Amino acid sequence: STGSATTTPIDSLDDAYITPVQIGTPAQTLNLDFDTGSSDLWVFSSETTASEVDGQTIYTPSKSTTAKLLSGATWSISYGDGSSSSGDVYTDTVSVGGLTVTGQAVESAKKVSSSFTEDSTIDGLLGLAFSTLNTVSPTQQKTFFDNAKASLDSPVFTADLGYHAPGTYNFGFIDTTAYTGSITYTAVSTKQGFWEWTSTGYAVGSGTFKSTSIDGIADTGTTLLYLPATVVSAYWAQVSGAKSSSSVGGYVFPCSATLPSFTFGVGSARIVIPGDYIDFGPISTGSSSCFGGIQSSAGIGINIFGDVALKAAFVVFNGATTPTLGFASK
Repeated sequence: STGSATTTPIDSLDDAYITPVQIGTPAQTLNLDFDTGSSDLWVFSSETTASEVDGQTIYTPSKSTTAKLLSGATWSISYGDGSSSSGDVYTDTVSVGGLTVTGQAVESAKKVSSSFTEDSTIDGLLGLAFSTLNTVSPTQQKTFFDNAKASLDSPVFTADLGYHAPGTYNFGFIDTTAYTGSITYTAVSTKQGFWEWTSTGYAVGSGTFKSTSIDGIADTGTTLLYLPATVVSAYWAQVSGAKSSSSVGGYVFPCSATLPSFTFGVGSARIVIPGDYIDFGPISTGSSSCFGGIQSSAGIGINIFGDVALKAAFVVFNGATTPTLGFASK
């Protein structure tokens, strides 16, 4: 089997991407944030504290003839940005872009933190990291990908995120019309539960490539590109007026600037992030100070190849017995 679903930016800045997901019988369609940095499929629901729901579409398990309470199961998750959610668990039928999993753990939110409430466009998350990170207790649950794996034509999914435009998540096949040149594959460590790999280095604009190992994760659920402070300083030094602002919480730059590109290495290959991808607009409405799309990972404890990086490539998440990552230009 295969599946193919369009993923759409939630706003003009590509702050995140939502993908429609069918849950239950008859189908209830919710727009979920596909997150290769976590491993829980959770949704706003009829159980979510009413004051914490503000415009989201909810899953109502009592209206699904295929929903079953997973007795005794609870979940609770905290994300890198400090957001969180928790609740109980159902199993139900879940379909993505024509690909159907029966008995998928659907984690029903009883509580969500303010950042989730305040984002009316995201109805929940669909985790695509390794199932070892799944938070369901006392019986850990499998991701949608993990559950679908055996049935897929090939045990892979691909992320093709757009810049200021829709893109595609495919399951079970590689669309050879979706990228240019060849796909370069690189090793993955699953030891932290992430799609963790090592970039071979970087360049700033038309500058010479610096060969240096950068360990990090491929994370579709993170907006920006988070890299070591040395690398990030080297980038923003090429932007007149750019500075790191403690008060804003990162590098800012004059909105009148033309940003240079940023290249990262995948083995011997090179992915080029155009300068415009690194512009996340005024820090506050009407400001002439703009927020940068490349930020320091210092104090995160890991480097994160988030959407800013991933949207510059066609990315293969290879879930073979030894997982790997593939990157192509597009």
